[PDB]
Amino acid sequence: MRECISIHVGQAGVQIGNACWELYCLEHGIQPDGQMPSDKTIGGGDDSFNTFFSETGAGKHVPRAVFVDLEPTVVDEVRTGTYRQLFHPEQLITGKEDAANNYARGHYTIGKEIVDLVLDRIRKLADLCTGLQGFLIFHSFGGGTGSGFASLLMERLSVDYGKKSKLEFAIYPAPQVSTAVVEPYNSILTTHTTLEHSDCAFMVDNEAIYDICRRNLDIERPTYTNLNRLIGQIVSSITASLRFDGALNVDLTEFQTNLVPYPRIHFPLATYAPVISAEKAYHEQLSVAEITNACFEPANQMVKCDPRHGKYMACCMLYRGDVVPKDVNAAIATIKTKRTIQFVDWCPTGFKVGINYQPPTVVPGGDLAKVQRAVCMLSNTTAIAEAWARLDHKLDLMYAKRAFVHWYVGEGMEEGEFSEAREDLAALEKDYEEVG
Amino acid sequence: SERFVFIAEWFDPNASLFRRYELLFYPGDGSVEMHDVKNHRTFLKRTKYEDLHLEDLFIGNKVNIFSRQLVLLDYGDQYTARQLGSKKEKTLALIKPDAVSKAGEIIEIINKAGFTLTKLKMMTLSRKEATDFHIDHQSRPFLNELIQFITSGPIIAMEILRDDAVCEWKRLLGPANSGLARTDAPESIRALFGTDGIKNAAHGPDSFACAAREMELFFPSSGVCGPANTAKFTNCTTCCIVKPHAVSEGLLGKILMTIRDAGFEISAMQMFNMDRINVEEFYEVYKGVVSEYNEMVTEMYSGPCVAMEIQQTNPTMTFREFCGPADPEIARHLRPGTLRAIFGKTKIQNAVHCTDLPEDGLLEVQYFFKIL
Amino acid sequence: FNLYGIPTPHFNDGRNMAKTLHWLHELQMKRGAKIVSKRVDDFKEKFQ
Amino acid sequence: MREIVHLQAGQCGNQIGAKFWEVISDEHGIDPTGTYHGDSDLQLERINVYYNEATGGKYVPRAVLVDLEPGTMDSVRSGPFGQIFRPDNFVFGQSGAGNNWAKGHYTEGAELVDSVLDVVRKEAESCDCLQGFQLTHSLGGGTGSGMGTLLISKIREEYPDRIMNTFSVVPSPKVSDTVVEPYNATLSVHQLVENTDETYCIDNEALYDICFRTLKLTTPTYGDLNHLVSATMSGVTTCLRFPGQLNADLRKLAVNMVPFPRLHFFMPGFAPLTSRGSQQYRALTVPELTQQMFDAKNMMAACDPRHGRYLTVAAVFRGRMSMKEVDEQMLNVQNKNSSYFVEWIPNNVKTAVCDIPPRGLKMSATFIGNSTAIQELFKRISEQFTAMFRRKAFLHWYTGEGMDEMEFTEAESNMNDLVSEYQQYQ
Amino acid sequence: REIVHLQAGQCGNQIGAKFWEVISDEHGIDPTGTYHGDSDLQLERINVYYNEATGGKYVPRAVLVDLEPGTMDSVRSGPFGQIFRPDNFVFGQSGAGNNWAKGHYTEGAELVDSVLDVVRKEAESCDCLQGFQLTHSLGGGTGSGMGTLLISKIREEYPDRIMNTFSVVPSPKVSDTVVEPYNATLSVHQLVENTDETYCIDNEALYDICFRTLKLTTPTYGDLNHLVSATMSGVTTCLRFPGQLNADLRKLAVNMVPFPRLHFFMPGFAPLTSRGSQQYRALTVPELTQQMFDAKNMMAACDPRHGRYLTVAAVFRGRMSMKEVDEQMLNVQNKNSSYFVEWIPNNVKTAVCDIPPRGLKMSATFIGNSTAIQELFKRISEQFTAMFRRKAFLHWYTGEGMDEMEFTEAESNMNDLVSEYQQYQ
Amino acid sequence: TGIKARTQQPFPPTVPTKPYDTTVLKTRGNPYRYELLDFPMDSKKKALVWPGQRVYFDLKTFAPNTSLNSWDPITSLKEVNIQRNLEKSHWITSYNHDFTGLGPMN
Amino acid sequence: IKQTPVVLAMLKGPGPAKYLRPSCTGYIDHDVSMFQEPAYTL
Ligand SMILES: Nc1nc2c(ncn2[C@@H]2O[C@H](COP(=O)(O)OP(=O)(O)OP(=O)(O)O)[C@@H](O)[C@H]2O)c(=O)[nH]1
Ligand SMILES: Nc1nc2c(ncn2[C@@H]2O[C@H](COP(=O)(O)OP(=O)(O)O)[C@@H](O)[C@H]2O)c(=O)[nH]1
Ligand SMILES: Nc1nc2c(ncn2[C@@H]2O[C@H](COP(=O)(O)OP(=O)(O)O)[C@@H](O)[C@H]2O)c(=O)[nH]1
Ligand SMILES: [Mg+2]
Repeated sequence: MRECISIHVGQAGVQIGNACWELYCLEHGIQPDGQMPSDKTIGGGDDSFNTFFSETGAGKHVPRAVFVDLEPTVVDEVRTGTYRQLFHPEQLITGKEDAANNYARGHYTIGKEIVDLVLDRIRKLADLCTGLQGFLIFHSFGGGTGSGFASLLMERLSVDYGKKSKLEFAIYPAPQVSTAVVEPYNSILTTHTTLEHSDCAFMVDNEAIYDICRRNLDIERPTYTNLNRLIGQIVSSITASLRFDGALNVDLTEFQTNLVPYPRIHFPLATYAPVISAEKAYHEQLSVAEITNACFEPANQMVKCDPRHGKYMACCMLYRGDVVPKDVNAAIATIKTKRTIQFVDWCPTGFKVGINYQPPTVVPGGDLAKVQRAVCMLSNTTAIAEAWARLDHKLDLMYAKRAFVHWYVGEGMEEGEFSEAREDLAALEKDYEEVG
Repeated sequence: SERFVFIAEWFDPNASLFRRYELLFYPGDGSVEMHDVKNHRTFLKRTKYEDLHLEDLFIGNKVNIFSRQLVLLDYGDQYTARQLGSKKEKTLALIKPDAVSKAGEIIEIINKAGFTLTKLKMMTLSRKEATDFHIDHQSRPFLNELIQFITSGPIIAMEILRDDAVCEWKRLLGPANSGLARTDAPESIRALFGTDGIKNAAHGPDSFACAAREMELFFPSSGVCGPANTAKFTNCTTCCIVKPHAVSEGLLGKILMTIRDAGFEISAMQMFNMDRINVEEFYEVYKGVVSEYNEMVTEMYSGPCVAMEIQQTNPTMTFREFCGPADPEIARHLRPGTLRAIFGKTKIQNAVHCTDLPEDGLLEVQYFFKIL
Repeated sequence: FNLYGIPTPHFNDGRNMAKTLHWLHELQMKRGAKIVSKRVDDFKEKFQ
Repeated sequence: MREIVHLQAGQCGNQIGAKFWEVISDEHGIDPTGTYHGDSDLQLERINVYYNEATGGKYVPRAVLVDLEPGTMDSVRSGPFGQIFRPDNFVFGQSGAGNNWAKGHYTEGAELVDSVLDVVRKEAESCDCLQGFQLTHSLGGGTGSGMGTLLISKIREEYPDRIMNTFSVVPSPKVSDTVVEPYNATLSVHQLVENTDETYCIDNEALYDICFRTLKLTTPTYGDLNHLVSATMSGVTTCLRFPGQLNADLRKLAVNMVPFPRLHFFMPGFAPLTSRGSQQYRALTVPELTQQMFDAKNMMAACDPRHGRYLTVAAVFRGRMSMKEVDEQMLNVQNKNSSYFVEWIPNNVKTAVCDIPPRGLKMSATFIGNSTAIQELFKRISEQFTAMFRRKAFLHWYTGEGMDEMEFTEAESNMNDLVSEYQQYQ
Repeated sequence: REIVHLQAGQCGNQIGAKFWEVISDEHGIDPTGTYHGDSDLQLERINVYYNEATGGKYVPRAVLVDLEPGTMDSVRSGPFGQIFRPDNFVFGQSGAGNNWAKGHYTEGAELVDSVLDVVRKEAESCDCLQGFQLTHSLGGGTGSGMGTLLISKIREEYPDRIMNTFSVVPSPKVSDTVVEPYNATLSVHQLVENTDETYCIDNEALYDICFRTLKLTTPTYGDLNHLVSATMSGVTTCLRFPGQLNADLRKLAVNMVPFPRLHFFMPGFAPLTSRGSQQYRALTVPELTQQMFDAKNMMAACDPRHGRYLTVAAVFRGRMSMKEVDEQMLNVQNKNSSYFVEWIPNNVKTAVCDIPPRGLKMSATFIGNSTAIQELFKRISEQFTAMFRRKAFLHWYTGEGMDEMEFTEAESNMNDLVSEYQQYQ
Repeated sequence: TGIKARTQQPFPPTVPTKPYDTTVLKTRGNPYRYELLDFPMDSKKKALVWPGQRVYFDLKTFAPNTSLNSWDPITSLKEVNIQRNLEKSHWITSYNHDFTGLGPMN
Repeated sequence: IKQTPVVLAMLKGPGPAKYLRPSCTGYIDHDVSMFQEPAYTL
């Protein structure tokens, strides 16, 4: 029981899976070739790997995840690197060609002739384990496969399963800083068709975590490997309660019932408080009463939307490590008693607490330090209404003279799809300001 | 992490079968967790357990995990076998007929050097048992003298737990001739308590095969006991049992010393690790006459106890006054020279249990030396 | 590779609650006999 | 004789029940294997109140454990006292409640109610004469608030004369643990009134105030809180299983507590509670347990009694005491502060004295009190409910499971009458 | 007949800590709470000051209240400081800052509700209350601010009992605080109205009696605290030990207070010798009663030469005969007739116990209600009017809930009380 | 209750006992004044050593007695009894001095 | 200002949501505590 299936779409999703699964193989004793060490284990009895690994006859722990990328070029390395004996060979699905920053190519033309194979593999994964709790799909927004093929899979997963959980992380474009020119098109077209097929989307940007790797980790000029390990750290701290004992356990069907008031308001941003270096932790004591406060700092937060101007709607504190409930409740009362955290008038409760009994694990090579306390606040706030406004202002600028449209309408896409996508994104912007 | 895995075996009294298990000790974060071999599942989660210690984990040891007398049979892995088999080595520690009187110092030096007692009993060797003993010494010069020396008086054989136990006990023994130990390598027990080269103080093996053969001669595997017990079922016979609390910190040798100093002599001795169903078949006469009884009864099956026979030869002071009051504070206020006044404390893990009723001295000695 | 952070020792099973409800006055009559003066005894037999 | 059937709904109820069967096994001397190992002969002659046994003299608890998830059932089964429980007393489902009053009560819990009714009624019939039912569950959750609410709904459907005892773990005033807790609190309290005879409300920040201000602990975990709750809650049924001078079962308590059947919300306490370094300078007499029980810092509902007069009071006593001193203390505390007691009842205090103190104590007590000032808690839950529900904010988590919209209005209006019809009778 | 003890401020806490020394070695109470005395008399009336708990440990009826957390450490780690009840240790976080405003009006309003609970717990568990004892300093911010607040809040709750205040009056030579007169005149306004008996202690008189009488080399604060504790334990000695004559804590009030607002006393302790010259003194009643009425054997800076006595108390301790006691009282009245008022014929009150202090043979204790105490209040009035005229340090008070008119009302009652003391001479 | 009684661990019941062994975390920076106070296990008490000043550590006299156990003169045991009886003779009271027995007391 | 009475214990002061620092990402409003990195023109 207590199982989870992780879906890894796109370059961002398939490079996150090369670092989050390193952490997964490091929490338990999983060697990079999918086995326990020489003995270093019992003759059976342990079942904490049941959520993410499947137990076979010879003792191999095969992950229950699917790697999908229309580009072959990135999955070629997870199948040839140091983790080539861990992944099941048919869990790594690749095709002919990439989508090349096109929603149309990943959604209509090249999307269809791989969807059936991916769904067959999801079927083969689902009957392998009895009690399935939900799906953890990670992809991107500015690309072509993470934006198109993943959004095509949301339609194929909400009909076959129904009431299963759909949790998103979904690498989101940064405000000042971008990578591709046409990415407002793909971002709007993938937020138009993924509204009623998901219920939790944990937005992060690649700029705020760059600034965080300049805050706390004492590194200069980081790269994506210093990014995906932090992402996978918060991923494992979200689902730490399924496999480890604790005081207040939180399952996968809990974030929807708390963080989602309205079906169109399901975008809680994440935050990992005790991001720190080993040197910077040598002069600070890691207590509950500052990791509680570090989550509400604009410095430690994700997407730079200035949450002083926002209104908090629903928070979900997931504590980890050496924690007693007394200082947790004292710190929560402290941060409640302060005025500068604006809370909306119709949520007098506002908090959800989950306490585990396991300290986080550290990786050899990551600049994160060994600590005793860790939280991950998935906070839902109105401050991302500015994010959508500055995201679709770029579409308003680009669509005003029909730039880059001929690559879309020339391949399986209709001209009327753009207008209704901007229209319902405007509806999503309109309903966000009437909840404040 | 760095957990230590053991294969366990618990006998269910309700269903007549043995249930195998798997206990995991975590040093530092002192805690246990339990797993099941047949019917693969978990039994006890990660709970911090305070009564389990690293010195109490070895093959053949009875341990108490939440009121269960589970036995240890083998290491779970080859990591724990590597990280414990180099520090858990058994060798025979024999004591010749001399320094049976001077036996407290032998136990004191053994306990001071980092050894652990698991098994102990006091016998006399018959003619055939002392002829199979000294088999390498056959048709050598001094055979009759050693044979008639071994068959003279009582023999105390005990076990030894230490890393590199054989070589360390041979170092502690010194050279076999007591003159060489007196001259060349002094402060050894052969220098201290040996007189001749025949009249040695103690003897042990040199290798593993000789130690195993000596072990099989002296202590058969289960059931049949080889030698006798030398129990002197006389009128002036009483009992005293040393609680595992006293044997854990090496108070056994000092107990023997201060018993021999008062004039009382010991006729029999044996190391026991009794089950719950036998001690709660021995101590339920104290049901209701004592203030606390459940922790008193689980204290003395928590480890190995030394049950011995002691005779009253000191005039005008019986042994029941030599041990003293049951409450050690009444002993320390009233009779500062008694056994509980200077050895035991806290009224539950006191030093020894002397027989309260002078009519009942043959019954409990009888029980300990024929029933078990 | 060192544990950094202020360690708060705590017991999760609840042994602190078991100890704190044992009322440390007869916890020590279990491990001895209390020794009060004797003049106070002859007072307490006579005006108590 | 007077058997009690125990119910444990939800993960909070499972934790409290695990700690309770840890602590009450020490009163009767039950080891985790199941055999009996005690000091006195008095702790086995009333084993029928809580324990059933089998062939071999090993005693199993008469408790039925229910949770929709099987997760906490592994925590209960693999604890120190996880083998005495019956293996088929663990009923469980395939999925979770997610802190919803709809999912554990109408759709998924509606399959599990019949499963726990399979075992509960059999365990009811095998007793020669039942006393009643006892429930430990949470209110702000979904499994305890949804499964056990239908349970106490359809136990009185076929056992209308037994005493219903619940241990309502009520949400805290300031700090919250679930965002949708006012829904699961109001919708469970609305069904609490029509189907319960005795309800005691236990908070969590009040336990915190106990453990930090009157016990002086630095790190209070949930094991300590569960042990305090179980020590309070093993004190009500003392005379049911130990002899004394003025005995009292659950029915006698419930007769002396409630004057009207809509008014059965009580508020507990526990007298010998002082810091472990402060036990040297405090004597153990009745005129100090009486002082502690009436202090504001020894009451688990965290409602100030200055805001409402008591209706009826009960004080179960343990230990060899003098009844004369107890009557003196009760009369004096009723006469000194006459402004905090009602006038239309002559004697507001019921006194029951057992003879056997808890192990590790020489004198203890348990305080169960019906108070008007428990309306302050319902006022907070009503304020949260009318703040959140006022334009059908969270309707969509309570429409997809078949709950109707007017059910909220009924669950408010039939719970607001616990305030309008609570000050007239005061 | 039991006494609940209070102590506020650092000086009051130290004075109480040295008073419990004398009490606990008088009654044979161990520094941990056990009993180690010899006589049965110590255990007879041990309930006057102490409480019996299980284990036979004896704990005082003292409530520990102040504002400054570091004076915990000067009490709990003291020589006899382990016997105190830890639940009676209540005080707040921030310091007093030597402000009457901070100790009485704004910060102190949140501590009084918590210290009255401990006072209720200690006083309501008695069989018969008799009064309250308070040791405090009039010049501080805690003893002078929260002391009068506690007296005000206690007088309403228990109006039919008596009050004892042992107030350290400001001295001009020992000037250890700049804002001394402001705290002086803000304290005795609320001390005159409700408190029925007040023993005034001056530090310069204590230094004078440690220099000229005891001939001490280096007198620290410990010697002065010991002297004020010797006075403290001598006024309630009839409550704790039998004697040939009785004086409980209300007979002193009835004998010594003839008019409601004339209740300020001059305490003293007679049998004080030189340091090494104890071999040259005859320990007789005439010698001690001649030293007792001597001017420099007082504990207040005001000279009895300049005024006239109203009432005089004398609490003797020891197995002395009553003839020399009452004859010597008759003598000291007959030859000092100008220094006693003519409208009261007998001006002395005598009492004899049977237990002398530890380390002596016979002792007495002088308490004096005289009109010579007006000079001390007069110099307090001059020090007040010098500062207040130019509004010198008013902005640390008026910034925390004060008016100007409160100070003028305090001064008005000051010269009013001086006028009533002067009018009867 | 003297120097020889100040040595035996079960001391006779007239000598005061030492305040118990405490570790100290002064307030002064910490939120709570924690004190691990060891309670000696009955018979292992300790005769009291420093009633002169603070038991904390220190800050010009004798806190303990001066007759050190190293040097000799503790003799003249008839001499020390007289003051023990004389302090006892100060605690006799008037009624027990006069109306006790068949008349006053010699 | 300073003449307003307040209890000194209730003066904890502003918490973790009063200040933001300026970004390291971009020459526009760079915080003066870290490397600026160059900003080459045409
Ligand atoms: N945080 C993080 N972001 C990544 C990573 N890899 C790619 N991205 C983001 O993804 C964008 C690159 O385009 P992708 O969407 O990943 O490309 P794709 O998913 O393969 O889609 P196509 O390129 O059209 O095939 C960049 O703008 C990054 O912001 C990664 O490893 N970590
Ligand atoms: N006292 C106590 N309360 C608990 C414990 N576990 C959970 N709770 C309370 O239960 C409430 C939430 O219940 P929940 O976890 O949702 O129960 P569920 O419906 O079964 O999932 C919280 O407000 C907690 O205060 C416990 O071990 N002890
Ligand atoms: N007799 C005596 N007086 C003291 C002692 N300590 C301080 N004082 C006096 O008390 C005054 C200080 O008052 P203080 O207690 O510090 O102010 P508070 O804390 O606000 O009450 C000074 O003028 C000192 O002369 C002491 O140990 N004995
Ligand atoms: Mg791609």
